[PDB]
Amino acid sequence: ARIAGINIPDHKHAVIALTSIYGVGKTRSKAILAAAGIAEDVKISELSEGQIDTLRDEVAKFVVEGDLRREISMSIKRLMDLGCYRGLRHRRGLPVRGQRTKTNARTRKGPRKP
Amino acid sequence: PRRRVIGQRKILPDPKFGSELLAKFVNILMVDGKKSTAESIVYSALETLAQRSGKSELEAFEVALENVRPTVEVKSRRVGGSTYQVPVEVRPVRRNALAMRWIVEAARKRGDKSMALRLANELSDAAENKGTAVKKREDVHRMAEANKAFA
Amino acid sequence: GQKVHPNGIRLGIVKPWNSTWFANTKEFADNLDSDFKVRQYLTKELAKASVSRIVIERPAKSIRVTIHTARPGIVIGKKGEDVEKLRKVVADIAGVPAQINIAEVRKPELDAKLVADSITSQLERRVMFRRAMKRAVQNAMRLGAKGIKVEVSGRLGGAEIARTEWYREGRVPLHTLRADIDYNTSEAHTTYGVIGVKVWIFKGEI
Amino acid sequence: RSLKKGPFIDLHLLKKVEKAVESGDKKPLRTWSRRSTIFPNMIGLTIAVHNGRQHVPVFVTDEMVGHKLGEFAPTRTYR
Amino acid sequence: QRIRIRLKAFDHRLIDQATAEIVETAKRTGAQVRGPIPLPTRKERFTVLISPHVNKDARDQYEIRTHLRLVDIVEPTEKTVDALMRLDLAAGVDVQISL
Amino acid sequence: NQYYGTGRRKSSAARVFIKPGNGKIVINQRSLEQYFGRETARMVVRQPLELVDMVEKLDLYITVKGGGISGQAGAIRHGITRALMEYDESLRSELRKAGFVTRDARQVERKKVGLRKARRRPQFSKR
Amino acid sequence: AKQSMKAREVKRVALADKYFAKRAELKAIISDVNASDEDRWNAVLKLQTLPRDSSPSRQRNRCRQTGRPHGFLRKFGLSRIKVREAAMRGEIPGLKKASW
RNA sequence: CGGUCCGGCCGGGAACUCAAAGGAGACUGCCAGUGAUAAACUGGAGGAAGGUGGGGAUGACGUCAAGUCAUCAUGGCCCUUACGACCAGGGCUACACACGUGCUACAAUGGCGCAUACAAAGAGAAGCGACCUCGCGAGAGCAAGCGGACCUCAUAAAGUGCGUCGUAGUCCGGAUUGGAGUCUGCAACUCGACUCCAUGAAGUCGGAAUCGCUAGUAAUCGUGGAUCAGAAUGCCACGGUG
Ligand SMILES: [Mg+2]
Ligand SMILES: [Mg+2]
Ligand SMILES: [Mg+2]
Ligand SMILES: [Mg+2]
Ligand SMILES: [Mg+2]
Ligand SMILES: [Mg+2]
Ligand SMILES: [Mg+2]
Ligand SMILES: [Mg+2]
Repeated sequence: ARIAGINIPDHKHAVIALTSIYGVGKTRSKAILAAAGIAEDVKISELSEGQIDTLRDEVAKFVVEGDLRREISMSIKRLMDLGCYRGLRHRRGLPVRGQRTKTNARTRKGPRKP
Repeated sequence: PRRRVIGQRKILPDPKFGSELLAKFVNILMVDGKKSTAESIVYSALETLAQRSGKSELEAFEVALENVRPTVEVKSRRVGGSTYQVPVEVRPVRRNALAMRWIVEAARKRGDKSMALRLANELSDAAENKGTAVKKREDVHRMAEANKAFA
Repeated sequence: GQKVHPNGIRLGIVKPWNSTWFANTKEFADNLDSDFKVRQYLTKELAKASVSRIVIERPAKSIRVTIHTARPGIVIGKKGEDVEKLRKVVADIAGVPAQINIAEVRKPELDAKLVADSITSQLERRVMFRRAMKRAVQNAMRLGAKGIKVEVSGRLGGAEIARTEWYREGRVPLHTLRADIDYNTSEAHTTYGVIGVKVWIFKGEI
Repeated sequence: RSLKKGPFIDLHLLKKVEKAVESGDKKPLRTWSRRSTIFPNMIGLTIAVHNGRQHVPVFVTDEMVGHKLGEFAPTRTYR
Repeated sequence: QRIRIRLKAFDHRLIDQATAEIVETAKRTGAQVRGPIPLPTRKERFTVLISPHVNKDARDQYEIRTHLRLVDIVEPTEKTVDALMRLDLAAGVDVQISL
Repeated sequence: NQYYGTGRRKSSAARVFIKPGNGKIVINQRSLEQYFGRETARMVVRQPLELVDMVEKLDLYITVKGGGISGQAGAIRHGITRALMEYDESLRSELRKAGFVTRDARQVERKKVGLRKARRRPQFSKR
Repeated sequence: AKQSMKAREVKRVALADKYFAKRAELKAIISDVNASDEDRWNAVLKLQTLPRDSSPSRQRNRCRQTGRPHGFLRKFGLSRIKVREAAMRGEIPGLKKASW
């Protein structure tokens, strides 16, 4: 197989197979198989090219992979050039959503160094 | 247990075969007080063990048990600043209790797909005496035969 | 260590409440503030009147204050002269109609709050604490107390280092719930600070 | 962030946005209101927003619409 | 029809002493008397910190017991209704009358 | 008239009615197997019917309220044995030995202030 | 608490009834009825002109004697310290030391 | 038992569960052994309970000039057109790090989906708010009952039955961030909770060292409450399995 953004889906069940794209989680994957009329409990084996392109046409509606990644990064840059709080924190590699930094903030800061 | 000389709690026998030794065995595997999912795994491992070793489910447990049942163990006692391992003869009740304990501990350390598989393959290894549990009875014996002078 | 309040622990066992009324969550708080407000007024006014206890019951939309006093003649006055002036403002503080009843304190040398207020008043008169304590214990014992314990705390006699001195005579079984342990506090506001009086009077078992 | 049912603004601030449109752009608009959402009728003005001690003059832009005036005024000095 | 009297009191020995006064007066002035029915007591518990500052484990646990009694009188006789209305009950007992 | 026995264990309380003939079990308008999803809990109600014989000798109408699986089951177990002595009163001696006559007074311990659970104390720090 | 802090609560009650009980409550439900007025209302705007202390959520439950803004119990309207003080003197009806 | 819309639902029944007031019972009392014929201990009978039956409340004289002048009270000292008082905005939520207490994990004794059995104890009129309708949802509109063994919060989860994944940084695990929203509240930017969609960090069981618990205990699984406009992984409390 090969769908929307260069990626080659594994020989795992249809729903978990599609989640491999950057822009489709558990919900879009349950709806894309519902809008194309394909089962969720079936592997890539038996799924012919006529069934693959109809799922490619279904996912093309919502911005996925590289087209989505630049949009995510654009909003981040927009905030940064505006001079906002939300921006000044993406620029300082610190948690934006208001979390505590006095301790436990290792995901945004990265690993510690004395 | 400084002044208080208490006895031991007499537990209810097994719901299937009526074995007190198995009733102890289920409780030893039992985690988070989930006795249901505990006896489920003990029976599923007994079903896959007796079949793959020639029936006799009560005897298929007993065979693997004699190879893990120890005779002597060490008691860490401080006398003059130094710690001395003294060899002491184990009691029949503790003999069984210790055996059953290592069987479970070794099965948990295994890399199989399920606990019904982990328990069965460890009971198989102990019946032929070539698992992690028989080695845990061996390390206890090398320690006891070494410190034999302080008996 | 720390001791449990002798009255609080005996509430329901051998000791009664000072507020017997019933109310739902809606007006329980408002009643308690009204109760504290009325008791505050009465202790202030009847200061030299020897009040020992003040019971508040609320029959329907009314208040019934039972003033326990060893000097009822001064509380009542010249034919209800002093009762009427008190009742009039108890009704103003409470908001509902008022009815004041006076209970007589026969033997005041056997009342905790009274013995305590006496010692407190004596210290404020610059009398020696050891004399006040001994007089309190002696009077109580000869009048029929099975036991008595009196404790005075802090800067005793204007001292720089605070002490907690206590005198005791008889039996004082603080652990027997069955025992009639009358206990009360009083504070002597002196020239050199606060002196806390604590009195325990054992009256007998059951 | 908030309920869709009408975005929020201060009346002492909204009256100052109007007084600057008709009479022409003046010096920095001294305002304390940090809680107000920016409207399109503000773009091009100099609103001096408080931080705690001083008034941060921020020139209004079209991308600033929808966000609060308190995002462009730093509160905690960290050096 | 039927007169429903709901008794609420913080003291238990007070509620059934005032319940006996309702029951006896009603059956003496000839009326059909159902109960005294002992309804479940509501136990409002309170936990407070005993120390003025710090000492989180140092606590006092209190309870307010709200005792309940139900007395159902079937016959609303004029000899009964009037006798019960001119009954002097304890001030610490709440009496709810349901028609 | 029916034979009654009251049995309870933990927060579960059970009422047991004994009538001779057949070997039926009706627990809260349901079958013995329909109610309990555990065979261990099924064998404990079968326990009083081993020392004292019954295959299809006597029926039982049973209702149990409160608690859980083994609790409900344990309560019934006490009820049957109490209803069995109501019928004979000579079956006492055989029922004592088995240990079903005794009400299991083992109730869950209340949570205590300071502590995390009934006995579990929080983790101690020296420094 | 401070005398000024106690007075600040008096003002917060005095205004809580005057406005946000009989007047601000009307313009709040209006600022929720979708059926009538969708843009030209000024209800949300004129809510700001009303004094701030008039809000019910701007008041802090305080001990009715001391003024303590913490450890409050609604049932008695007092902080945990003064509750215990009155409780022990039997000044709180039906309240005694529990054990179960 | 009489009648069935098969729902204690309606006449009825006061038996039983249960509710809550009074009372009985357990005292080494009996028997046997050990023991200075004593105290006591061990074992057994009877008994629902046996050796203070289980749990709580109850904390002696005192020790640490231990903790609290910021609950309150108060000697002394200090400010008194200011150390007082009003208001807006900000901060207590900062973040190179170190320590303490927790939560969730690292998975197949497990994740997910569907079906389904069984609690206890609580809270409620400026309140709990059903049923019905709209929305994927958080919710919203409409609108009963209930100051409550009646009504509501409210479907207990573990468990069990069936199917799936098949030892993989994974259908484990859920952090962080983007977009869009909901509710409360004058007002959620700093700094709320929750929802939807998307993102899928670290971590495959933790070094030296160290903590709790002796039975309905530990371990685990839900439930409720106080505070509270809103804001629990904390605290207080409840039963299930064990
Ligand atoms: Mg993804
Ligand atoms: Mg003051
Ligand atoms: Mg508040
Ligand atoms: Mg009783
Ligand atoms: Mg004692
Ligand atoms: Mg000091
Ligand atoms: Mg997941
Ligand atoms: Mg112990």
